[PDB]
Amino acid sequence: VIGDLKCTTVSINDVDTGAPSISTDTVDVTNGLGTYYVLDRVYLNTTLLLNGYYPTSGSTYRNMALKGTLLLSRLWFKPPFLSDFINGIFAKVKNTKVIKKGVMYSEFPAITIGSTFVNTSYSVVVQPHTTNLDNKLQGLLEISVCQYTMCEYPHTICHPKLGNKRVELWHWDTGVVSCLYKRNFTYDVNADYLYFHFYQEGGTFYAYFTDTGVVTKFLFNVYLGTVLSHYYVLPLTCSSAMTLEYWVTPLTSKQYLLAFNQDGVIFNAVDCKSDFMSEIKCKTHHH
Ligand SMILES: *[C@@H]1O[C@H](CO)[C@@H](O[C@@H]2O[C@H](CO)[C@@H](O)[C@H](O)[C@H]2NC(C)=O)[C@H](O)[C@H]1NC(C)=O
Ligand SMILES: *[C@@H]1O[C@H](CO)[C@@H](O)[C@H](O)[C@H]1NC(C)=O
Repeated sequence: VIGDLKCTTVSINDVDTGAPSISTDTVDVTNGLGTYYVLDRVYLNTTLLLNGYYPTSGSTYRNMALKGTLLLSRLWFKPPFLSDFINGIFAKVKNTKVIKKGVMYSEFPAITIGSTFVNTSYSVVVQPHTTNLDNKLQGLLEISVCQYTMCEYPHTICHPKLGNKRVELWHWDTGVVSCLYKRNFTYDVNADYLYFHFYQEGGTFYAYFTDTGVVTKFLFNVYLGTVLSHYYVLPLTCSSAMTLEYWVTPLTSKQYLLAFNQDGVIFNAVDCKSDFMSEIKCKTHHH
């Protein structure tokens, strides 16, 4: 279970469907993938050695995405799906596109990051929303940090047009919920992949995002005064069959070599300590 409130009793079983699959491709940071722009700092036509919360080049991704229709397993809401959140995570999220009657729909999983997922604690929720306005799909990423009464089996649903056997049910709060942060961010419904950095430092949670390149940009930060310990990528239920991807690899404090072009755009990155060839590159001066 995620939270400790039973929100549903309909079509819940104890079926084992397998563990999260591992990508055949490892973490590759060469083009800037896995890095983010430095907050309030513009570097132009230069190379920079700096410390941040980065993935490790050569390491693996796990596909944490879960998709069902009606039947949901209790095991989907336990480890290894419910996972540890230490320093942070880097995410490569597939924007699954589905076309029905001339309308393209955008679908990908929501994620929650918290400790106990009980309303005596704050939980981070990053959830997509879509609507069709004048035959053109609009997309929003809703990010909130609230004392949610999270459900035991939290899940989202697809756009109503694609068909649903279940209702959206990931928390249950009929009163006023205390939130430290909440707002909507736009996302490109036509993007192939969305990239995220989520990390914590000195009691402060940070979020970075992009869907227009491979280098993420600062969205927001919030002071919690506590340490987050777990993350969970929520199942998405839909009557339409589709394949979802939410690739996750951990972040740790690492020294990277970043290359910025004349416009201040990151075009190259080296994970200095990932192997000896990278160590050579970083030892050869550059800041
Ligand atoms: C972000 O945008 C979404 C979608 O417009 C907002 O969610 C709606 O909130 C209203 C008022 O509470 C409800 O009547 C709708 O049912 C909600 N729609 C959906 C799809 O959830 C949300 O309030 C916005 N968040 C913030 C922080 O402004
Ligand atoms: C960029 O920096 C390099 C040194 O690494 C220098 O040769 C070049 O003149 C600079 N270009 C611009 C447009 O400032």
